[PDB]
Formats: sequence, structure tokens, C-alpha cells
Amino acid sequence: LDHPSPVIPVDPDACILPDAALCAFTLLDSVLVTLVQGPARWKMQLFEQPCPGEDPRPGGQIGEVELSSYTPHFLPVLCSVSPSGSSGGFTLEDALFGLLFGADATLLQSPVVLCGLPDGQLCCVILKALVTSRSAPGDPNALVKILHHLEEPVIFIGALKTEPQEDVHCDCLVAFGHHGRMLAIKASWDESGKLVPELREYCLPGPVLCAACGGGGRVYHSTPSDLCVVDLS
Amino acid sequence: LLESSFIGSALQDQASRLGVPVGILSAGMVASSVGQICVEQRKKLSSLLEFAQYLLAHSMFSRLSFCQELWKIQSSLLLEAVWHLHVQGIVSLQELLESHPDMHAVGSWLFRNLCCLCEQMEASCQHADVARAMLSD
Amino acid sequence: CLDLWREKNDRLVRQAKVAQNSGLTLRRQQLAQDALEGLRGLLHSLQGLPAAVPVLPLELTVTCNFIILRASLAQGFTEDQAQDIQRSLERVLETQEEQGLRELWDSVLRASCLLPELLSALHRLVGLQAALWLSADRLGDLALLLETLNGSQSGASKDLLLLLKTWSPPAEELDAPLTLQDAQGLKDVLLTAFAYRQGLQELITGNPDKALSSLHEAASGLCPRPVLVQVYTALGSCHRKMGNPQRALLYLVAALKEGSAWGPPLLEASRLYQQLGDTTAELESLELLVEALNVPAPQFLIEVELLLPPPDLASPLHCGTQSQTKHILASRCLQTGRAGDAAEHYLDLLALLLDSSEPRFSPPPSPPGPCMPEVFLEAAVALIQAGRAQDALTLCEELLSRTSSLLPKMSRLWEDELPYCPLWVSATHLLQGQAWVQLGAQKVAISEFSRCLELLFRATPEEKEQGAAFNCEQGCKSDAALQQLRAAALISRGLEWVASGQDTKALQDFLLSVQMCPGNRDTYFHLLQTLKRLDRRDEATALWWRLEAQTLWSLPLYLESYLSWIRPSDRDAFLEE
Ligand SMILES: [Zn+2]
Repeated sequence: LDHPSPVIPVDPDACILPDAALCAFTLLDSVLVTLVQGPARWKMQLFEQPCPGEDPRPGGQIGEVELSSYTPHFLPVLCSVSPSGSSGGFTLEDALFGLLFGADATLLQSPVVLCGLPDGQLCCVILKALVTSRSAPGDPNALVKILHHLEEPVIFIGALKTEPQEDVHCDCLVAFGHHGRMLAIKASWDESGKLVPELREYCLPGPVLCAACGGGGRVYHSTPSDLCVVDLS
Repeated sequence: LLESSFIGSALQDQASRLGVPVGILSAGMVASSVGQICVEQRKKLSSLLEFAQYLLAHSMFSRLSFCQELWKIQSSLLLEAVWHLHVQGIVSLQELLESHPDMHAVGSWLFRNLCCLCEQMEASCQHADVARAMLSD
Repeated sequence: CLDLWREKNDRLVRQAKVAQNSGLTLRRQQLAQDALEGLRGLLHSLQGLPAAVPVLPLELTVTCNFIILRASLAQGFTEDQAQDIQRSLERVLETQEEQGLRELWDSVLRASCLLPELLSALHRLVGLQAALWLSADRLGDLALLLETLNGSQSGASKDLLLLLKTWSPPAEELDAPLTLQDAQGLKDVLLTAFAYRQGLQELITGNPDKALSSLHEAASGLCPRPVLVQVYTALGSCHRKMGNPQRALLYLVAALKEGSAWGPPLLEASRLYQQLGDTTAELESLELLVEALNVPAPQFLIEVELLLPPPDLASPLHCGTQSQTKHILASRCLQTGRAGDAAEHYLDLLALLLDSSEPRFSPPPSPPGPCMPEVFLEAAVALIQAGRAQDALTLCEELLSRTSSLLPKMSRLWEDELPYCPLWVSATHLLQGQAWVQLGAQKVAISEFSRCLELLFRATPEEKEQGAAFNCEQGCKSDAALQQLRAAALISRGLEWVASGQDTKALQDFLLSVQMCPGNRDTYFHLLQTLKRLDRRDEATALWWRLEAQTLWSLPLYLESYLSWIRPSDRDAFLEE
């Protein structure tokens, strides 16, 4: 942004990982995630991003997987989610985090990266658990898992501070669709003296065309007619 | 050695360590392994002699030190073994007998071996073939 | 026009070769993608015409130089290259004389037996498509194609390696339009790659006799030193399976010397010394492996690497990560009884895993291995057998402080099978407990054994009704892990009843563990010793005859280890009395 007519061409020097086939990508702290189309199998990767203020580099790829589950307009989408204790992502609450991803990611304090897929499948992967090499390929059946299949593609993933009583520790998980199934998720701990997840597949209007989150369980979304809000709080 | 080109490199390594020509170590180890050996005896030996043929093709075998070490053994050695050494062109029967100190001891040993052999030729025909062949040689 | 098209093909091939030899990590891939777009546009320009004979050997050399640079960059063949082959083949078919590649190839080679002067390009196209089918694992029809290229009367030659040896390249490749690689340079690669894969497959399927032949074939000829390493390593494995240790060592030495990447040799070394029982050197080798895995260019050409498959887990070439290994060391250290060594190793494991937020990710042992909480247990069992029990508690407490939010709320305690607690909790209460025995605290010991037992019976661990997360498949669900964990905490508590002199309560817990897991005998031992203290004969003999009537499948490690810890040496001696 320092950047040594008010139009500016980029020189191809500014190119890093010319992978060419990459459709999505997201960011954590010191870690970079892409997600790249190939043959049948789409592969998530995971590179370094040099923590010293150097020549702007990828590094060596740490790992790679195949989202075997997916076989192919709509780009798929990536969101990271770190748990409490540990940045442009989201933090959940320890109850939830443990609820969705399991002990491993809780114990590792491991960021977990959600990909939204044109299928409509909403897949998480634990990042710690993705470090491989030529000698050591990632098994997807192990390593990538699948929360809940909206039958329609994905537009926007977030999470929300219901019960609000910069780093806010959210208690509910948000998706959205094109045709407009939402799916918010929660921790209950109810009726059996045991933690259960609270699913809610609502049905909004229309084509949904983007989304966001504002303070206090208020999701600012858009249909073709109108900019409309939903409250969960 | 009881288990090819690898084994040659192994003896090269040992020789570089001890500052010995590879031939002496190869011969010594071969002779000691023959003493250890003494059917599948024959097959182990055949493979050992193929490897010794490789050693000799690469000039990594001192035949004279080999004869010397063989006459240091002199007790475990069967006649079959030394005939196979002869037939595989490893050592001539001539060079062997002209490298022992005690010529009388060689004579007595051969006497014993051949006296046992000419009884052994009356055990079975398949042994008697090999016996007759080496006896004629 | 074909002057210009050929000058363009030549220009882009020279660009690609300049990039392969020179440049940096960016400028390489930049010039490669430049040349790739060039070859794409030129292929579209050539495919626009209804092809003539003199345009055909240029189009096929461009098709091959396009697929080459495609798979070199992608680091893999795909089906787009198969369809490109199909396009160029229908273009050869429609010039002189549709359905699919096999009959298309048969007809095209019939047309090549009419001697159009492009067979230098046809053999190269066979090279690329054979390579595609090789990376796609389509070995059967590959034989059919190369069988059709050679005499059809050699149809009984089912073996691909003899058939590839007989397949000659056709010409010395006179001044045609320039190419990145020659057909014999591809043939050499095909040979070693096919031989290597057949040998590895034979190894994993338990024919390390047949494997030697195929692998020596990969060694003799075009073998980059990196592949030579992997060959020799596979030989290590084969000889090790046979029974021949010294030849095995020989190969591994060669692999180490030639290699800048000696993970896999030392792993075989480990498995080797494990076969002998050379425990000391085994642990020495694994310590070397750790340090080795501490330390860490792609040619625009088809090398062998491209065609090799990813190793399985059954292979000798799967080498985990530092973290995944250091776990090997400590686990294997801990079945021997080097608790002190074990302990160091484990803390260092755990240090790596949790403390890494800043550096590159060091990961957990994978989910064929144990789950991350099974690792905190292995840490604790090691620490107890050291006698570091104030540490075996800052373990069990750290663990349940992170995962509280998960643990069951145990209000079923008030409302008294239906609620759910996974075996690693009940187990953290087991080992929190035995740590208080070492410290000397009867009260809080019997507390923790009772708390373990309540979450074994007044919960079920197998409630996989709702797939609610990521979870432990194996280590935590086994009916084995249940019945033996019950027995463990029941005996653990029985010993504290014996210490207090309440041997009736001890008898109750021992009698229950007998009903629970009748194939421990540690249970029957403790029960029978108590009956021999109090009221021997009829009870004891009734259980004797039971034992002799009665007369380890997949037990998790921290539990196996715990049983071996508590069991008495003077066991069989007592049981034959
Ligand atoms: Zn487990």
C-alpha cells in the first residue's frame, strides 16, 4: 500500500505462487491458505508467508490435501476460525469450538479453516493437522470433515454474539445460500445433562447476493429487490 | 559372505580401513567361510565361487595367500570342495599342492581322502558320478 | 505460414529451456506460462485448418511440447491431455482415412505402417500417452498399445518391461521442428518408473523376491540419485523381510551416502534393529531420525518423480514428520521400560505441539495413530513410571482445564448409560488417581477411582448417534478399551481398600472386574490372593477351574502400559499353587 495518471499497472514481479488454477484463498496470522481447482479433485493447500519483512515470498508449501468429496460462476469461499486463548478471522467460544471441531483442535488451540463449496457443502479442516511432504501425503478422509450439507451453494460464512450481556467470542455459527437457506448453529447443553448442537435451517427470500455481520446477532444481507437484516439475538 | 558387486565394495571398505590388499582379506574370509561350511553346502559354495570369480575378474583375490590359509585349515576341507575350486578355475590342484610346507602331510591327507573316496563311490550312483569325475581329473 | 508456425514452436521451446536452466522461482514459472500461452494459441491456429500432411508433424511436435510443459507445471497429468491426444489423433485420421483412444491408436499405427514420415513424433506421442496411462494406473491397455507397436505375434509377452525394452525409438530425430525431449529420453523414464512401481507393489504385496529384479532394473540406466536412494531403501525392506540383515544394511549405507534426504533409510534401520532386538541402536537411530527431519528445482521436462505414485502408509518410504516421529521414539521407548528416557521424549513432543504458535506448524500424530488426548495419557503413564507424580498431575489438570467445556456436566449424578463421556476422560481420572497413590493420599485416591468408575457405568462412551464433530475413531471406542479400563480402575481402587483394611469392599470390586474382563488374569490374581488371605479353598478352586477352562487385540498404548505397570512379577508362580 506504500507503493514506491492515477492508474497503476502491476508488474508480474508482484506475482507470488503463480499456481494459475487457484479459485479461492484466505488468511491467518503468518499462514496463507489457497484452494485450487484441478482435475475432478479440488485441493486445499497451505503455505507459509514470510514473518520477517523480506522479499514478499510464499515459502515452501507446508501441506496439501484433496477435497475428494467435491467433484465439479460461484467461487467457493474460505473462513478461518481460531478458539479462545490465541488477525483478520473470527473467534468462537470454547463450548462451541469444542462442540463443532472436537477436542483435538481445542487441545492444539488449532485454527480451523471453513471452505464453502459450490455443491453447498461446508467443510472444515484443522490446520495444525495439515503438514505433509513428498514422503507424507495428507489423507482427506482423516483430515478434512464436513459439517452439514446445505443442498445449495454458499455465499457467506460467519459467526454471531447472541446473548450480548474488537475480539468478541461468538456463540453461534452462520452460513448462507444463494436461494436463501441460512443455517446458524449453537451450543445447548440441554435435556440430557449433555452438550448438543442447535441447528436452524431458516428460509429467507430469493437469491441472496452477499452477506455481512454487525454487532449484536444482526446479519446485513441482500436479495435482488432489497437490502434486508435478520436478528438472532 | 554367508549370504555381489556390493560385497566387492564392502571388502574395498574393509581393505581401505586395514591398509591390506583386498585379495588377502577376500581369500582369508573365503577360506574361513569354507571351513564354516564344512547339498545346500554345494549351492552356498557355488554362489561363494561365483562371487570369488567376480573377485578374480576384478583382480581382488591373492591366490597364493588363499592356498596358504587353506593349508592353515587342512582339517575341515573335503575333497569335493577342493575339486570345485579346481573345476571353477579358482585354484589349480597343481598350485595348491605346490604351496604347502609339509609335502608328506599333503601326501598322507590325500591318501586318507582317496581311500575314503573309493569306498564312497559304492554308496549311490548320483554321488558316484561326481566321485568318478573328480577321481579321473 | 508453416515457416512462421515452426519458428514460433522453436522460439517457445528455446524460451522454456532458458527458463529450465536459468532464472529464479518467479521468472521460471512466468516464462513457462508465457511459452504455454504461446503453444496454446499456436495449437489453436494449427487446429483451425483441415490439416495437410506437411502441417501434421509440426502440430504433433507442438501437441507433445504443450502436454510436456502442461504436466511439468501442473506436476501431474490429467484427462485434458488425453483429450488433446484424441484431438491430434482424429486430426491424423481425417487427413487420410472417432470412437476412443485404443481403436484410434490401432488405426493410427496401421496408418503409420503406411509410412508417413512423422513416426519420430508418433513414438514421442506414444511416450506421453503411455506416461499418462502410467500416472493414471492403466497398465493393462498400455501393454496392448506397445504390443501393437512391436510385432502382434509377441502377444504372449504380457510383461510390460520386456515389451518396453523391445520398443525401439524409430529415428536419430533429424531436423524437424524443435522439441523439449526425445522419445528415448522418455523411454528411459518409462522403464525406471514402471520397474520401480511394479517392484514397490510386489514388495507391499509380499513378493520381495520378484521385487529385486524390477528394482535393480530401475537402478541400471536413467535413475536420478533421489530415486536411487528410494530403490536401495526398498531393497533394505525386501532383504529385511527375507531374513538377510547384512545385505539390507549394505543398501541403506549406500542410500545414506548418495542421499541428501535420509528419513526413510533410518526408519527401515529402526524396523531392522527391531527385528534383531538391538533395542539400544533402535532408539539411537530414531534419535538420529528426529535431528535429520529438523533440516529441510522443478525442470520443464518429464522426469521420473512426475510418474511415481505417492507412497502409501504400508510402504518403507512413508516417513512421517518430526512430531509424528518423536512420538514413535517415545511410544517404542515406553513398551521397553525406559520411563526416564520416555518422559523426556514425551515432554519434548508436547513442547513442540502446543508452544508452536510462532514457527512453522509441527503437527500431531495422524488419526490412524492415537488422538491428541491419548498423547497426554501416554505422557502421564511415562511420568508415573519415572516417579514425577507432581508432573503426572500438572498433565491430568492442564488437560481437563482446556476441555472442561466438552466434558459431561454429571448432573445424571443427581437424577439417579444414556449420557456420553469418551474413554479418555474416565482415563484422565484413573491416572490423576494413581499419581495421588505415589504421593500418599488414600482419600483423594479412592475419590478418583470412584469418579472414573461412575463415568464408566453411569455414562456410555459409544454414543455415535450424532456425528457432532471430529472425533477418535479407534483408540477410544473399542469394547476392549472399555472392559480393560473398568478392570484397571476396579483393581486400582481394590488396592486402596486393601491398604485401609476393608478387604470385603476390595473383594466386591475384584469380584466385579472378574465378571467384567475374564481375560486379564491380573483381576483373578488379586481376587485369589485376597481369598487365600481370608477364606481360601472352595472359592479359589472354583476360580482355578474357570481359569483353566478360559485358556491384546488393539488396546490403546497408555492403558497396555498402565496394566504392565501395576501387574505383579510373581503372578504365574502364585496361579500354579
Ligand atoms: Zn482416542
